Amino acid sequence: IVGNVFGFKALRALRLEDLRIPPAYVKTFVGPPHGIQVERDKLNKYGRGLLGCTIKPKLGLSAKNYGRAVYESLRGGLDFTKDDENVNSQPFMRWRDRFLFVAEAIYKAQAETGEVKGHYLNATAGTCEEMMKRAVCAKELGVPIIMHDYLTGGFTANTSLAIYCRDNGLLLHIHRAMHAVIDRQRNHGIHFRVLAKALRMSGGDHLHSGTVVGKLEGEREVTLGFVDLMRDDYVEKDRSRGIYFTQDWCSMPGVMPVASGGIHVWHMPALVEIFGDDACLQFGGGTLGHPWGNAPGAAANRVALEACTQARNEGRDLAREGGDVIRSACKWSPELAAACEVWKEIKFEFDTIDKL
Amino acid sequence: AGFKAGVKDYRLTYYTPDYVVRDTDILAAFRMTPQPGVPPEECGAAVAAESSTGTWTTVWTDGLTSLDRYKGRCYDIEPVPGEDNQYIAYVAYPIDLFEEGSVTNMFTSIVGNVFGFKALRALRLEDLRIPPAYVKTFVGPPHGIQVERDKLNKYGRGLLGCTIKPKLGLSAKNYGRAVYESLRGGLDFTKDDENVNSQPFMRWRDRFLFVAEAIYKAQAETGEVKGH
Amino acid sequence: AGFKAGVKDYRLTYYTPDYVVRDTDILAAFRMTPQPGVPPEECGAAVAAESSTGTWTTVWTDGLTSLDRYKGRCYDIEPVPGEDNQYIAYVAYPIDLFEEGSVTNMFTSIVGNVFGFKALRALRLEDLRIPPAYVKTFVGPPHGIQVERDKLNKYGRGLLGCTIKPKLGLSAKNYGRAVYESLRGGLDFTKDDENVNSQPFMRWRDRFLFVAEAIYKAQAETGEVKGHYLNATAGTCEEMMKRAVCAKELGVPIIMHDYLTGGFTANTSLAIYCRDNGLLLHIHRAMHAVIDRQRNHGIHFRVLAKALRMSGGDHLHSGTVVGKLEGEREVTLGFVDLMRDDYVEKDRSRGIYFTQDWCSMPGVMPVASGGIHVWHMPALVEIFGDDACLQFGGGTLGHPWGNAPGAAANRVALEACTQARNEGRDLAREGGDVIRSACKWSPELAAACEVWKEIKFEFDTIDKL
Amino acid sequence: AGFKAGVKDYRLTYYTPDYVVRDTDILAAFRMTPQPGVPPEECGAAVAAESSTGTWTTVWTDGLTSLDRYKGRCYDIEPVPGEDNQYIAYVAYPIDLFEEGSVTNMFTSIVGNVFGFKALRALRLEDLRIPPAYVKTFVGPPHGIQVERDKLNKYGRGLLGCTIKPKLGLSAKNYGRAVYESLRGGLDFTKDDENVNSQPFMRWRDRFLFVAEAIYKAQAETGEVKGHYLNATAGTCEEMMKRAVCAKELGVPIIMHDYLTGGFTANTSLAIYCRDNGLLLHIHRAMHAVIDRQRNHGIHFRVLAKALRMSGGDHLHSGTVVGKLEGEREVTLGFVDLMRDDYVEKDRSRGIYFTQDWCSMPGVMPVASGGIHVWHMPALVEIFGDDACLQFGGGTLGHPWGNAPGAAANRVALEACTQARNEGRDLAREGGDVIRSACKWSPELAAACEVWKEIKFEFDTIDKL
Amino acid sequence: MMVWTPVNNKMFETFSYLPPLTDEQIAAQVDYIVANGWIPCLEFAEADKAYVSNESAIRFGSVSCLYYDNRYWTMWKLPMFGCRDPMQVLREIVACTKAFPDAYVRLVAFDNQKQVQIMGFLVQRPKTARDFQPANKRSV
Amino acid sequence: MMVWTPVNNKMFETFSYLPPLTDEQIAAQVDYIVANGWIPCLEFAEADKAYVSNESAIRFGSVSCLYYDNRYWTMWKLPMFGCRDPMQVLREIVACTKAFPDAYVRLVAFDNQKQVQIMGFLVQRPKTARDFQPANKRSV
Ligand SMILES: O=C(O)[C@@](O)(COP(=O)(O)O)[C@H](O)[C@H](O)COP(=O)(O)O
Ligand SMILES: O=C(O)[C@@](O)(COP(=O)(O)O)[C@H](O)[C@H](O)COP(=O)(O)O
Ligand SMILES: O=C(O)[C@@](O)(COP(=O)(O)O)[C@H](O)[C@H](O)COP(=O)(O)O
Ligand SMILES: [Mg+2]
Ligand SMILES: [Mg+2]
Ligand SMILES: [Mg+2]
Ligand SMILES: [Mg+2]
Repeated sequence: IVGNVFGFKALRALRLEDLRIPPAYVKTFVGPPHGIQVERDKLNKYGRGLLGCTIKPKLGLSAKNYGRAVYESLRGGLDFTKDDENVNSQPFMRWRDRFLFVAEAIYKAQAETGEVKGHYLNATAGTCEEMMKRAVCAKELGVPIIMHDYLTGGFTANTSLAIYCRDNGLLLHIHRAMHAVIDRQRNHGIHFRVLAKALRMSGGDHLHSGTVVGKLEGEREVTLGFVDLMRDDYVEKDRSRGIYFTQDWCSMPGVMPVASGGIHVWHMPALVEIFGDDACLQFGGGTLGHPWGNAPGAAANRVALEACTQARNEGRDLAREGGDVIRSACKWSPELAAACEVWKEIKFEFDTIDKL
Repeated sequence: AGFKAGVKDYRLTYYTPDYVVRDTDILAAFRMTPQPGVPPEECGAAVAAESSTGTWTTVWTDGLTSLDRYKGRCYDIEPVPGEDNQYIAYVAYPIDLFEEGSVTNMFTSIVGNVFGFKALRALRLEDLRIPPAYVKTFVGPPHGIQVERDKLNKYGRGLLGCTIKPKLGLSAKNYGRAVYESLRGGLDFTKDDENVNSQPFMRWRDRFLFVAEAIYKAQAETGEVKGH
Repeated sequence: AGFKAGVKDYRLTYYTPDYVVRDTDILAAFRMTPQPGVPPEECGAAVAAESSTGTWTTVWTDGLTSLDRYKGRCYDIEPVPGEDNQYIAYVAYPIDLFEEGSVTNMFTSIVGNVFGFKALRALRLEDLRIPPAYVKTFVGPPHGIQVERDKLNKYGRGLLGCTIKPKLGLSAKNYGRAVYESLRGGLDFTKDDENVNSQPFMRWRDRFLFVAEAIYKAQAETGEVKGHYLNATAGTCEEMMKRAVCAKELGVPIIMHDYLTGGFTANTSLAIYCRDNGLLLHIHRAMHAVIDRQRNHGIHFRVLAKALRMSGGDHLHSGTVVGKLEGEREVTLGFVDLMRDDYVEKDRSRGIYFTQDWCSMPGVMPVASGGIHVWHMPALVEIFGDDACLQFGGGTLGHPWGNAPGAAANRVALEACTQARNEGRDLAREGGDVIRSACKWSPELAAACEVWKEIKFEFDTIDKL
Repeated sequence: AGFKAGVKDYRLTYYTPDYVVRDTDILAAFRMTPQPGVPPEECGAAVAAESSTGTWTTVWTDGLTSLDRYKGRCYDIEPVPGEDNQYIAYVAYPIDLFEEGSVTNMFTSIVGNVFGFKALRALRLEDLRIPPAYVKTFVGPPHGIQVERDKLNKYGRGLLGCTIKPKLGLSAKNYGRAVYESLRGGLDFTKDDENVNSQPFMRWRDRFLFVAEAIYKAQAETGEVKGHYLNATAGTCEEMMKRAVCAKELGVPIIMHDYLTGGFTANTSLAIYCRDNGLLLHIHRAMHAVIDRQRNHGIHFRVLAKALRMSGGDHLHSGTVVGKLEGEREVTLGFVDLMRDDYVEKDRSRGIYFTQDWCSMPGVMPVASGGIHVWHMPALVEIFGDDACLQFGGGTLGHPWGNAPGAAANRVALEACTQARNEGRDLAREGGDVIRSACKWSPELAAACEVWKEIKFEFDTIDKL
Repeated sequence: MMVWTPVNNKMFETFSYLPPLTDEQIAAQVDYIVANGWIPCLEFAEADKAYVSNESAIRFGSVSCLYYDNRYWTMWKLPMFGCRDPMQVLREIVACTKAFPDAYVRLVAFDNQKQVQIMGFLVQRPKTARDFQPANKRSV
Repeated sequence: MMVWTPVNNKMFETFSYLPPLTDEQIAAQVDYIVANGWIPCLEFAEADKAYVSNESAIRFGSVSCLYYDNRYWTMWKLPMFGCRDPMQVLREIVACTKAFPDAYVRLVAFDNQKQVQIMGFLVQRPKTARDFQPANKRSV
């Protein structure tokens, strides 16, 4: 479908907007290792969005300090932390050292809180053999979850890893590194909804969906459309959301959307409103940037999320009463108050490139 | 120099116009189109930060390590002639940032996230300087031009190939039939079309076998080494 | 320029005094003693030729390739002050000459044949400049100083080790008995002696199991992480691996390898295995002094140390300066830096002929071992700092009260000196006082001080600068 | 006797001049240079202690075992004629001390630490008596001289080889080209240069393939069995094996290993692989002269040769006596016997300190290589006899007419000399005449004799008896 | 700066980071279950079976990934299929806590279309529990 | 001959074989941190989390090498980046020990060039600890 046609001299630009994957083809795919339902059930987590966090700085931390940051974030109330997409294995931190220290951190946080914890260990590597070695180590440490950059690693490697995860009970978090090289421009490339469909077929329990409100581009209506395509069994043709075709997934598990990138406590109401409970909300700088360290940073995000969840369950409209809910929770939680004070004026409002 | 929470400009840490690039640094040249009211210096610094060590707000963990050692650096910004709002931003990445022998990792850092930033309208990676010290960590091409010519015993002219058509729809026997007839005429190579893998109309192992027969028949006929 | 058969001077092709070295070249510094009537230039050129591309007579096959691109180059010759017939010849080898990741190959070119040449009387490799571009082709040490400290949860002081004695003759049970008693007194590590492998009096697997029991008992008793360097050194790679596999399956922290007697090929293999399975690898330098003792001939230890760093090892023996085995102070401080640091500047007064850039390859922990006891503690802490392992074999198992008090004595002495340095006391000068203050305070230390008070190792240094 | 802490003289336990050596003991002959004011007895005792069971202070653990049973014993000390401060110290090691089948372990004990002792100025291991009871624990060489000749179907003359040149820089195709042209002229073997492994200019698998093509073409053309020592020397055991595996799968006769730069552990693994798969194994002694060149310090090559025989090799380089690399005649004849024969008598005039009984372990084929040409042929046949391989790298690839005539010249010279010896001619005195008679008859030989006529390698010998 | 305490600060998943739910707030969550047509259910566990643990993994090979003991609690009666009365749920909380006054008790609800628990929160902990902090003592 | 006791003689890494540190001796160690420009930091742990242990390994295959639980302790606030005042460190010790009087507390320092903890020692043990000996009762 996208092999040669984009390079033709006879056309100036070409963009693949949508694919209709028929049930007869969908059935030939193993698909995601577990999917939203199974994931919640294995983690024993229900009734709210999941909270994650990318360790920072992106690169440069040692394995021990990596685990240190992981422990302090997890114990504060985050469900997950993660390797940054470009954290693989490097001179400053080798992968196996990281895996071990992170395992220590996962198990310490879990015993401390009484809640199941995990950290997306990056299996992304130069070769399939390296990727698999990393997956094998995670399996042998008994940890819940690993990650893969499916576009920079590639679909062939990704499908392999997804099948391995299925066969050994590992959750697989997908990072979409490189997507915006392909999907940013309206006139040329492949729209993310297609890259998202591809991933669902290839295999992933989580896939990054954008935030709409954070540092990276994502138009609201278009995002709501492909989130449905990632999560639901059946999505009707709907041109106002960029859905060109009715899509029948014929019982293939849904992929958990991950909202990540320049979000903080004030964005929590908008985030819960866009995604609902079936999503993962990730705060890298929004946790490691807290004035009191990772644990209070995590507690602030956990409190914000739960406050908004409670409010929505009580019939409050998060689109309008969002600010009030956060402020009420501020006056009550000092961790949250500190977070709200630091990021109060911070917004990401620019003109949208990828329009309908 | 303590920990100070909050957002600050990327340029404060990531724009270093006086930096003297190292011989082991990976260098990138980005064609950069920033949003209105975003200075080129801040846009280049954002690209440098979010493809190396930095995020959108200050993190305390920076102090545990040495940002000076690991940070990507926007070290030069070039205006594009004929363009009001286009720049070439040069970024330097220390060799420590990369996994040895992994194109995947290099791509993940350099082109991973930065293309989707709200603060830019468009971004294009134009070139990379891969330093010898990084090149040496790769196995690289299985054989390359010299070895290939030596193994095929072919010198003094371009090689000739040919893609079997129609792209899809042909049976393995007919694929082998077309391969034989093309090779025996003087072509050194034929090839599967890029989308010919294994499909209901032709399974791969069937094709490989019939093609093998075609290769060996053409080779015996012409007395020249043949491949597909 | 055609093919002309016959013999001609090496210097015509291989002596290039105007050559500007490249940042990717491997550089060698040879201490060269030519035969009478052999010019230094021709001798250096011969060493360059026969360790790179050339042989004794012109060959036609040169024309098929580009000698310019591949030839080793003697680019500088330095007279040695105080010597009538000794020169430092500098040779530059293009990076293309070497197999990526292979210390074996590097040694095979640079030190393979040239030392046996009739045209020279003696030859010594003093130093090597391993360029970053070549360093990056090596997996290197499994963990290195930082990671090791992090995994063991040990900071702020030198590590303490101990070689079980007698070298040979102990049964596996008694080995474990000696190990338990030494670890429980305050030592972080004990070790197999370099020649303890598998023998009629003690088979390796029996030892590994009893030692594991000893490690875990001492650890439970003290609440400090403990280890014992189990020797994987064996007759074949298969045996070596079997032993590493068993350690892995016992969950113990650390193994050891004699990298020169086992060899670079075996050692790299073991380092890679240790990387993939999270074992610390302690490197014993058994045999080094056969190679590195004499000033006129051989390979200096700093090169053997560089070679090990590339091949892989978390620990490497460095010498003691003050113990039973030779090691001159300034030379030792020089190669300790080369073992540990990321970047070491040219420094001829410490034997460092070239600036060495390690391009982030992990540092190797120096191990000071051989004939040391409690009175050496101040000097040892002063020479090495905290990033070292200090080993007392006889200095532990020779204590009048047994291994546990022996260990406590060494641990007290180490911690006393460390505390004293941290407070601003000069260990070079106040060393005896620090030990004496600790003596009046710790009876275990007192007993050690009394027994070894008069014991010194002061002999004329053979390997001089 | 109870446990008494503290330092005492080594000689009290480890100098035993009345000891009667056992037929299972490993014996060692050390050339010993003690520091001023260290008695020879105490110095020889230190060597014996620190290479067996003892350390620098008394340890209590001795009492748990039997020092009498395990201790190494200095049992004789011999003055060196012409030397004020040099001794031969004889040490006896009980067989219990050694791991069966492991040269690595033997080397670790005997040469591990003692060479670095402050109490001595220099030390050299001259010889080892390997008892039959220990010899039998080693798999040994994969085939040996008898079996090799039988598999190659070659009898009644020395074997002829040739190292491809330039050392480095040739492509895989040109490598095979050079190999084909050399083999087809009458050489039995060609070889990778010792430092030819796998490199940017030529990857190993490409070379193996082209060389195989060259071996099979030359064999088909001449009707004689042909081989090329493909180098399996590598950075890791895994890489070494992959190279061995490829050769096996190509059906070629012979591979090679650099046993000192690769290491004994790797070498033994490869030798066992070659045994199990029927590959001949050529051993290159790269690095040996770093260890064995100097009279006062190191390990003499005869020990390195014994070690190789135990570890495993079908070929081992022995020196040429007459070529570019050092090798004194009488000493060479001595270790050649030690490599080849079943039983060698004590003979001090040839450097043989001990009667050596090899108990039927196969003999290793000596390889004379390095700066030799057609005029050396008589002297070479005279020194080595038929059971040797003679190698001409430069002497083949340096011929004015190319590799084939170069090989034909060497083959003619060898066969002329072999014929002459068989006829009763004295090669020591009639050597030049035999070559000249063959010159006037063979134009390929004549061209070779013309080019190298005046070329000799005559320098003062460093390693003397 | 305030420090999040690691000592006796165990949590209980959804809503445990908020101030303890009032009867009015519990009632509002129950209304949310009914309004959406979800199936209310009660589950309970003794103290020792309350928190996730690893004891069964002693019987495993390398297959402990996402296995934990104590995820399953004991069902109180049956899920209240077709329940359209919030008071009915509240009375079941009273009955369940009366029968097991020393147990952890949680209210859950199921969606049968997705076939998954769609909400849940703790409604009782034993009064002897000493492994948790009040909201204002969670940081020091 | 005196015998090193195996009973209730647990140690605590660096400096635990010396007599307990006086306030003057702690102060000199803090001066050493400052003089060298290292980053001071406090860590703490309750009694059950103080010593290295193995419990997690139940979940492992054959990968327990150099894995121990309880190496990580809980961070007190944040590492004192840019701190050049010894009094500031000493006040944080008082603050930390006041908030957690029943915890083990150790002072550590980080070097950011090497990226490793460069020093560390125990500053407080709970007064209920029975698993340690005074210096003069370590041998009998
Ligand atoms: O590298 C980063 O910037 C992040 O770790 C976020 O960090 P912060 O939480 O500190 O912003 C994520 O990978 C991006 O969200 C990826 O973008 P997307 O989800 O759009 O694919
Ligand atoms: O066998 C020995 O003598 C030792 O165990 C030390 O024992 P003691 O502690 O009882 O002296 C060491 O292996 C040597 O230090 C090696 O020398 P080096 O470190 O110089 O390589
Ligand atoms: O590299 C070389 O110099 C050789 O190939 C000889 O080349 P030429 O035939 O062209 O001289 C051999 O490796 C040496 O003989 C090794 O020395 P030794 O056998 O003494 O170990
Ligand atoms: Mg990221
Ligand atoms: Mg095509
Ligand atoms: Mg030893
Ligand atoms: Mg050679």
